[PDB]
Amino acid sequence: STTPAPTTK
Amino acid sequence: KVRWPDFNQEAYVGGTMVRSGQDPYARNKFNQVESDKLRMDRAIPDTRHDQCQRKQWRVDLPATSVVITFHNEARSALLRTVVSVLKKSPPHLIKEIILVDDYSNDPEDGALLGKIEKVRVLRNDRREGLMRSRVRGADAAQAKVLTFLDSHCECNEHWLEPLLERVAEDRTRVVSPIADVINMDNFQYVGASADLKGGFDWNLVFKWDYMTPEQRRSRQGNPVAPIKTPMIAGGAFVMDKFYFEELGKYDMMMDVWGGENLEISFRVWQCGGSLEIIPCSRVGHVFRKQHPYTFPGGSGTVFARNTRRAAEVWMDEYKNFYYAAVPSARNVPYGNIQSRLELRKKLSCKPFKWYLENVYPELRVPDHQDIAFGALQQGTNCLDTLGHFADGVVGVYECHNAGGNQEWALTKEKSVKHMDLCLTVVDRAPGSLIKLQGCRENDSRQKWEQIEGNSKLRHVGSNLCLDSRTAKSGGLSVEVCGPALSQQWKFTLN
Ligand SMILES: O=c1ccn([C@@H]2O[C@H](COP(=O)(O)OP(=O)(O)O)[C@@H](O)[C@H]2O)c(=O)[nH]1
Ligand SMILES: [Mn+2]
Repeated sequence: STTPAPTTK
Repeated sequence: KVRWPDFNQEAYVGGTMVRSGQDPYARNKFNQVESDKLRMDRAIPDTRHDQCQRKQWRVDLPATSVVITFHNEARSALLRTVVSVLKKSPPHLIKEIILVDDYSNDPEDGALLGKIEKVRVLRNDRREGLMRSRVRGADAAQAKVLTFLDSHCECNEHWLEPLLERVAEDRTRVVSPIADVINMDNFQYVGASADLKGGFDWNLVFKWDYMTPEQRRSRQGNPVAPIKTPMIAGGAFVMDKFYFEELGKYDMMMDVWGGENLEISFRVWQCGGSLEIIPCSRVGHVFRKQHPYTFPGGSGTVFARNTRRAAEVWMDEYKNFYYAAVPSARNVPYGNIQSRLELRKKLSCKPFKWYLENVYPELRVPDHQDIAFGALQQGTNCLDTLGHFADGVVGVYECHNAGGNQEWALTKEKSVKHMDLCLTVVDRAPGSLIKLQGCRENDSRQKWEQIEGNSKLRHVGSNLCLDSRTAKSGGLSVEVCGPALSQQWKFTLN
């Protein structure tokens, strides 16, 4: 549905 | 005009605050209360690799026009985007900030920011969507280099110079920061992993790909080197302005949101440029799980139509894997693509096969089975031939996941087939044992259909269901369809 978040550090 | 530190953020944000009892996620699908608590210039952690901090940036960099489009953005988030640009960018590299107000409900959201040094406000007279809104800003830009940002971003320390440096060296590089995460519930700024690239599966939805072991190993000489990427996210990138224009801007027939980042990534790679993620450049973005705004015509329809326009123009024969992954997209008219097909031709762009092999070799072609082969399972039991041939009964046995006597196919002929034998209703009398017999197209006794959400097998033209209750007293039977565990069967692919 929306641009997904990247995995964080 | 005021300098941004003198902008009256309290008056501006105070006009649209969430009221007591009201849902803080309703307007934006992030927490507006937490966004509104933050100062326009709130400090954020420096998420860059140490190697970034020991860098002097080429001096004679070209200034950029920053284009931010927005539709019903929270005032606090929009202002904070503008201020992050003005505070974290060397002033001589910011020609202007162009806000494209894409027919927001309240025209003051944008007009009031027009007070601020270097901000130009362009309000659309109708809903245009992000693509046409971005081309509007880009056409109005005075500088030689475009920067596009979403309207809920926060730029970090020396975010801009590393992007400009790449484009100054080679006008055909289109480059993006690492997309840090602004948490949608509490608005804490958190660094993204630097081990990522942009990608997609065959459903053509953008995703983040983790670098292969070999890709990471190859970067130990310089972990802040540019990351060549098959795809960029749409929320932040930098592109030479003439390159943007010459290469075909955005497809103007795309509407609202979705698929333009896919289209421009394919176009840039196939038509002789490149895409990079630049680790020393960091810009936070408020990621969301739902869009807060309307999609005239339906969000599913629109997204599919935009994606079809990209797939049909760029993907050659590979577009078929998208339709396979999203059959429903086949039902969505996509309009005239001649301008785009001619653009591809004029620029002598490379074939999609070229892109897959050279840009995205990690994307594996999908694995095709026009027919289901596997087990017909009932709990921990599997339909079993019992080792019988024609005229023998069938049964159930503990599933051993070794095919053999437990491997079946559901044929287009509506048979239940093991090798060249088919489950045969030799007697329709309820309670009768079924038998294996040679499969024949023209044997109505061999026709079965999956019913009840593919949980039972009914004999076509009867109210009889395959039933295991007789297994201990002779084999599987036909029995009147009813609620019985013994009539439940799940086809489990091999
Ligand atoms: O009709 C629209 C839809 C979206 N946007 C803007 O385009 C950007 C991308 O949209 P969004 O942030 O909703 O997508 P996400 O980043 O969640 O994928 C945001 O700045 C929006 O305000 C716009 O100007 N017009
Ligand atoms: Mn966004």
